[PDB]
Amino acid sequence: PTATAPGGLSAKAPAMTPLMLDTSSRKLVAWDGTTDGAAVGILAVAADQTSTTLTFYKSGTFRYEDVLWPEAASDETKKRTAFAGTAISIVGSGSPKRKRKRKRK
Amino acid sequence: ELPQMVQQLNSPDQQELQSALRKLSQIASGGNEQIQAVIDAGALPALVQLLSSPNEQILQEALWTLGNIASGGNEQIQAVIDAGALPALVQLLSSPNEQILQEALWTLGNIASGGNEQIQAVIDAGALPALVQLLSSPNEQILQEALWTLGNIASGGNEQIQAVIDAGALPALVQLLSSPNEQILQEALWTLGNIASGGNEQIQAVIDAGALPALVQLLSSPNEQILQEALWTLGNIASGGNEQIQAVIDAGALPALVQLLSSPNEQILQEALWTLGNIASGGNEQKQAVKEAGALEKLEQLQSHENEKIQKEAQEALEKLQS
Ligand SMILES: [Ca+2]
Ligand SMILES: [Ca+2]
Ligand SMILES: [Ca+2]
Ligand SMILES: [Ca+2]
Ligand SMILES: [Ca+2]
Ligand SMILES: [Ca+2]
Ligand SMILES: [Ca+2]
Ligand SMILES: [Ca+2]
Repeated sequence: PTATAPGGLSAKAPAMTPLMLDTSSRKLVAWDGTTDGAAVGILAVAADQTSTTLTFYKSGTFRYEDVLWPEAASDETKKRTAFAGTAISIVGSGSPKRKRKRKRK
Repeated sequence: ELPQMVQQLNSPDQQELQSALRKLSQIASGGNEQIQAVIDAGALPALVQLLSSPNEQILQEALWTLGNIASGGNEQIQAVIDAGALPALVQLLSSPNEQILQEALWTLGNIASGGNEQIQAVIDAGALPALVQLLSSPNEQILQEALWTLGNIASGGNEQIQAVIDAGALPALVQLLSSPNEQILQEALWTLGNIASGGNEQIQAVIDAGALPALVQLLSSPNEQILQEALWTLGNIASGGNEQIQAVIDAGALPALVQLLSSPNEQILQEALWTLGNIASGGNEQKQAVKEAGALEKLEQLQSHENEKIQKEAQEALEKLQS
């Protein structure tokens, strides 16, 4: 099941982006990754700054890998506990990175 | 000083052109802030134009400059793309000159180290058909460079991985797992690992290609580098569906994985615990096979390891198994 709400995004946001409430606009924005327990849902359909309405998951069980966590979110447990007070549930993480660059001279 | 050198790249004087090209090559190796200075000076269209040069010395030098610019950030890799480098680079793949060929591969591999849009741009330019053909090359230097770019392409999204599969790269990569050359084997394992990191249809294609028998045999390797890559690939296959998890068990991976839980190598151990943890998250039939292999007592003991990474991976694996 997917819920809808007005969107107040400032940039492009793909599916699986964690959302939070903006107390000023009363609209949903992308979760900063700094406000503990402020995450209200997970974006279901890719949207941006022009999108009026956001389609998001307000309930469900999601893997840690599947969710597109923001850069500012550094703490693993704070990411797991971001959906506190909601019907959302999180699991476990992976290990390395694989984009190889070779600079010479 | 830099915009004078850019104008000098099209100058009729041969000493002026070569000296500017040499100076700009030296700047392009001095970090992203220096790479950006070259880009903002507008050297990119001139460098791309020189890839059509009848002078092999100039072609090589402009190609080397572009390759070092392509080692920069995604905004700098995109600037190389927007300058029309890709059609020229895909043509240099048909070159009988092994020096230009290796340099074109290195540049394409560096472009494929950017984002998904950057990797897609390499694909749209038709780089993949030439790369799959280079996998049959007797030239060990060219083979590795082709395997390296293929791997960086397969490091993108699911559609970028499917583009590698549809190009017919999987049968060659599997045949390359039987290679006595440790460098070619490592690179063939690295590409397969990136292919198995996608979705379930991509993981199935790897299984259909016959990668698992060689992958299981490579777990009895004394080479830590070959071992880590074979493990990482098996772990990524095991992160798929239950039927895919069953293909791993059917090949006889579990006795080798359980034996690897005895390792004092924290790198091999973390990957062995992760691979079993992925197998353990499947159905009842798969869970029973893991218990039958004797993993239960090992996973429980590894929960008392001093290192938090091993401790957490063992805890996660045991949790997924007993739930
Ligand atoms: Ca010539
Ligand atoms: Ca030749
Ligand atoms: Ca040879
Ligand atoms: Ca050898
Ligand atoms: Ca995966
Ligand atoms: Ca060894
Ligand atoms: Ca690895
Ligand atoms: Ca050790």
